[PDB]
Amino acid sequence: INDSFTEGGYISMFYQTRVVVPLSTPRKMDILGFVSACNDFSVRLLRDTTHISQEA
Amino acid sequence: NYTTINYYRDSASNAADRVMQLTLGNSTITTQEAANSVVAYGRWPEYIKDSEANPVDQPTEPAVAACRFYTLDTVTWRKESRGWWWKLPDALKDMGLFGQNMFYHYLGRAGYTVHVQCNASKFHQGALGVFAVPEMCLAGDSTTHMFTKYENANPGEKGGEFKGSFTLDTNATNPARNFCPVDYLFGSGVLAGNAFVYPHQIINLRTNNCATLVLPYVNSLSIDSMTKHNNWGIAILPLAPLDFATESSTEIPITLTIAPMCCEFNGLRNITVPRTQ
Amino acid sequence: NYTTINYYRDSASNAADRVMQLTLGNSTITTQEAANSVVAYGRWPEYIKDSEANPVDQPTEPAVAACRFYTLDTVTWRKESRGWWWKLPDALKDMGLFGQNMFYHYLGRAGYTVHVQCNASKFHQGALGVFAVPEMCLAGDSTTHMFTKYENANPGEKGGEFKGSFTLDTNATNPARNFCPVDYLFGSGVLAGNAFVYPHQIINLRTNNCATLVLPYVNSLSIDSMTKHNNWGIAILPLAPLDFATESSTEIPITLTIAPMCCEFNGLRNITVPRTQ
Amino acid sequence: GRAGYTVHVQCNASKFHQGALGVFAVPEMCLAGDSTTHMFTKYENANPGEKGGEFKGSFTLDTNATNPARNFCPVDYLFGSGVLA
Amino acid sequence: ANNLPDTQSSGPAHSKETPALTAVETGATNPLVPSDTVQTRHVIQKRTRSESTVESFFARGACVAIIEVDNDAPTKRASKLFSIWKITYKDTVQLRRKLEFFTYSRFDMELTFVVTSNYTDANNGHALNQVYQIMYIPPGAPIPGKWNDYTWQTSSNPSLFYTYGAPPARISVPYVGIANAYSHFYDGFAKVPLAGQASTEGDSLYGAASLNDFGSLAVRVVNDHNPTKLTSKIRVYMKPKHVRVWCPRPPRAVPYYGPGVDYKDGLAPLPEKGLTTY
Amino acid sequence: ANNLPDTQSSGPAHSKETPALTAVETGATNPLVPSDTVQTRHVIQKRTRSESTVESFFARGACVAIIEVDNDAPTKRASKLFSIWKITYKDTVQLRRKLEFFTYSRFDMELTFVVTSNYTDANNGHALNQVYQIMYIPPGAPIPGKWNDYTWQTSSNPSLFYTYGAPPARISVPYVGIANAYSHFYDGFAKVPLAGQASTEGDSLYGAASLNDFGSLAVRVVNDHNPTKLTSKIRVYMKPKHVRVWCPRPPRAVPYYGPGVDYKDGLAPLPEKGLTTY
Ligand SMILES: CCCCCCCCCCCCC/C=C/[C@H](O)[C@H](N)CO
Ligand SMILES: CCCCCCCCCCCCC/C=C/[C@H](O)[C@H](N)CO
Repeated sequence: INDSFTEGGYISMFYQTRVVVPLSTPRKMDILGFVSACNDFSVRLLRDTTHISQEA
Repeated sequence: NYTTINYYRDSASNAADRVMQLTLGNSTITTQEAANSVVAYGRWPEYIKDSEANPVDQPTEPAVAACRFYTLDTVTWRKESRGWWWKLPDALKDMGLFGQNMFYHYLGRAGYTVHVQCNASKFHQGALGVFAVPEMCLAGDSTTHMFTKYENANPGEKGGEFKGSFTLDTNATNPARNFCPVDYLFGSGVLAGNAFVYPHQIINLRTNNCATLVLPYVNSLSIDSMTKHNNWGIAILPLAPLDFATESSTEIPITLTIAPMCCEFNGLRNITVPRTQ
Repeated sequence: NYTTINYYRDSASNAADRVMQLTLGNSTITTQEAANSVVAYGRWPEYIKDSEANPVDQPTEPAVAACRFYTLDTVTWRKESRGWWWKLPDALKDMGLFGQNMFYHYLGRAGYTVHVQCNASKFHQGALGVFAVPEMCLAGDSTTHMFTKYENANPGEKGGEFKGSFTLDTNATNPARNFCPVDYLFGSGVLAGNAFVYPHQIINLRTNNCATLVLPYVNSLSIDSMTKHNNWGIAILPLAPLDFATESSTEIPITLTIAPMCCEFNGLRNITVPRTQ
Repeated sequence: GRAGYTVHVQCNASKFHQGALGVFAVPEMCLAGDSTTHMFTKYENANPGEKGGEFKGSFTLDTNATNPARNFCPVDYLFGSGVLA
Repeated sequence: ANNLPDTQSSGPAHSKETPALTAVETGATNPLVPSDTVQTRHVIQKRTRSESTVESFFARGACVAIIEVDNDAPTKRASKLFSIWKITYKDTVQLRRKLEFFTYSRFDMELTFVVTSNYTDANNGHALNQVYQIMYIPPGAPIPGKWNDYTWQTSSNPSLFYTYGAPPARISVPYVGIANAYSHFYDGFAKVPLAGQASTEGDSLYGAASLNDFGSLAVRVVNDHNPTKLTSKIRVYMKPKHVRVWCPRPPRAVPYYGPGVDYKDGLAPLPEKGLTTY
Repeated sequence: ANNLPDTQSSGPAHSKETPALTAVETGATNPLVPSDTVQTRHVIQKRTRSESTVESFFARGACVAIIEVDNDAPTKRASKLFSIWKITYKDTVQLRRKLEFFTYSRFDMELTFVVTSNYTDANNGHALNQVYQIMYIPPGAPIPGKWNDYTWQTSSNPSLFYTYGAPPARISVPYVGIANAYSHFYDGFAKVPLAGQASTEGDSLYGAASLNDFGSLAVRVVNDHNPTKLTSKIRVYMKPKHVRVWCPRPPRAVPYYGPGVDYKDGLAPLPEKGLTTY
């Protein structure tokens, strides 16, 4: 959960130099982001998620 | 230490890389800009083993007659394309002797080699996610649950397209009874960004021209009815939209070539003629 | 005899002397009237072991650049003094390259050598209790719980003073949001006379001029944020009031010299600039 | 104080750019001043910091007697020290 | 389930080997560790993935049904003296989502029945302790039409007789799928419509098959009616045991709408946040 | 925990060794025994420190919460059909003091739930035996807004279903701290306010962190409402098990005032007694 004592940190992305393209090339491009865990990752204390709910 | 003793009979009661050539039959595929090839779940397609054979009658294995590459209709990738889907073996039901064996037998089983081809210049942009989804169930377009009819659920080699937004079919007199696959929901109420849990490959136009997926036969049964059940679903989504030199209106073809592998059929009868759309 | 058997998987379910010289870096301390030196909990400061390292990135160990004695501002001991407190590493946040490493890294760890100096003649009286308190939480001055602000909780090298009696901050418009440490309650609702359960030394002016405490890094984590969390608190209380020859108005300086030891820092970024009082 | 160095000069340009940079490490890189007084460059100018200084196309003499600049005058083709670049 | 690998110390690196640079086009996740990109110390790992196992993930009793029954009188047409509930995990969302993380599953099941009863009115007297009969009706077996018809003899149907006030009743079931695994998803039909026959014939619901046909539970109060009405509810908790799962899928992101994968509402699950806002 | 040393006989002494004279300035407690200052006989000690162990000291169930719930009707706005209780030992003083004898602790926990219910009025009928659902909600998990919303499916949240009249419910928990020990005290903040940002931002409560964030318990009565209101109370008893503690502190001498170390009242704990009065 969003918690101050156990806050994780900050990921950020910056231009190191810049994106350079020649002529007759799209000047705007897209990057896609992916995340995953490493082999040292682990969880515990199984609980109920807040991403699914039911009505009535 | 702790001691455990079972007090019952039934155990249920117990406590808990780039250059590649693929030859199948009389068909051959050469690729020079490939991003390797993925074997779904690391399992190569295989024939049913005697230890897992449910049907008793002798199977028929057409081998090269049906285990060969068939090329589907090419689709066009534009800036406005939302994605396409096909169902296997449904996409191959009208493809040579494979479809004949599919419709002459009650039970069929096959893995696949899916080869997606999309070539573009070095001045093009765009990425395609190509996903092999077992049991690719798609959401319908009506307030009635599970109301999609057989004809629309099995479009054939043309497949279907994803939609930008969900539209509800309110025509009570003549309901469409068609799918409404939303691209960002992956057509099944799940975020498309998580679709990468499925076997997949990305065609990034700056890196590769093609994707290859070796799908083993995946099912809760060793062999099933190919006319009733689609083992796999191939979903192609534009992850990065197509772009080119600011000219606009650019469109590049995407071609799909599927080879069934290790085909086994059981229960020969008169041919099945499914109702058409 | 009795028999015990565990019927569950998780184990949680199971049943229940005088002359001394201290050299660190380019700093040296000589003492001739010392009352020995205390190592808190008998544990010498040490570096994180590979068996207990949480962060994966390589630490930085400035060694002599930061592991050296820094002298804080001198305080004055009078007959009316109630005591003083400092927070570590907070008291060293503006001390050479130690503070620089403290603010340039997200995680920091260090033990300490605290040397309290208070020299007086053979015709002076008074005793100082010098206590090293892990997690020296102090009580606030408002009806709002835990309302002390960061700026006051981290005074720096000046530290704070204990109070004879508790005063409540009734200023609703501009609350002080400062500590109110009562000397006989040790600033935390506990009798000061029991504070000797903490590592400590007494400077009795008839016996010794100084106290030395070697504090190991103490925390529920192997390494933490030095800007968020003060590992230690140094509390000095007059156990016996200062007196001298009946002249009155006598005041003698107390100087505090702290050397961080075995400094380890992780998570290098841009420098942290905390908000000032 | 004593230290060696790793100097990394970075200059990226496309495949349609031209130009060459000579990057020289000079021990005791003494630079010529800009006044008739020998060795008259002051400490503040001799130690610009991370900004450094620029070479000059031609030598200019500082004639301001009242408020001399007391700055360097490194000429590019003389390498700033009376030697051909 | 077992222990994680340790972290090895890593010093500075200067080489032509570039683990950071990869190509996700291959579909392969880069198996990097912290020591590849940053300098690391040695950490003797003691954390474990014991609670992340598929067994632990499903080792909870999840409510799947609330069956309501009454004990009022045969004459009363508004009181349901018995209730039939088709066995399924899709009447509730939480277990359904946890299960639909995977395409196929195979497990034994543990059913726990928590029965709570109450009075509905005060000025009609009181009641004696009730006995509930929960009869399992596999597909094809006769279904009770009345609360006291012959079907409740249970000569062959398994039946549970629960005394009110006793601890919640409990039974275990082996894997009873006619296939080799339970199909959370079935991309197909039970019938193939054949050319020639009328559109009425051959029409089958999408994704529905007899793989998920498990029969029903018929719940009644065995006692005769007291002069006052008593309303009872049986809560069914399902716990998978000896779980095996295959073919992981992305979890349900939007509200469920029916037994299938249909969605109709809440199609905007993600909130708004700035691209450069932390 | 083990046996104490014996007492050795001591005769008269006349020497230059003076164990009595010491210097407390060193901070070291003089380890004298009776034989050092007085003549002693030989005593074979049989007393032991078995009940003074840290395990024995904490081996009691201590009430930490009284959660009140109701079963009246959805319409009634004055009846709380479910109650959420943040998990903490600071709602009660006795266990809090025993624990705050130490700075750090690490232990498994045993939670025992004693449920007592009663009627609130007489002329509305009677009720059937109630079932209570106690759902553990770890931080980040959805929190019920109604007594019968989807959250109570508990597909992943651990849940306890207690039948009224059964023995008090009980569960065990391992050490679930994200740090290597529980922090009874945290001399710090969760945020560091940064120069430049407004005084509203960066402001954090002193001593509060996510180390002590353990989620909450949501308690409801699963039964539908009877025509009469029933009020129930769940009492939570916490027993530390396999206790390790570090850094002893002087015990709380003045009344607790809030979750921190704040004091406001009863600052004069000691009575008056003459210096030379026995
Ligand atoms: C003793 C009489 C009443 C209790 C007996 C009822 C037995 C019913 C057990 C077999 C049917 C359910 C088997 C498993 C259910 C679903 O298939 C799984 N959730 C599939 O994931
Ligand atoms: C089964 C559902 C309801 C019962 C399960 C609730 C589990 C909650 C256990 C974990 C949170 C509490 C852990 C320990 C509490 C405090 O940290 C200790 N008193 C610290 O000294």
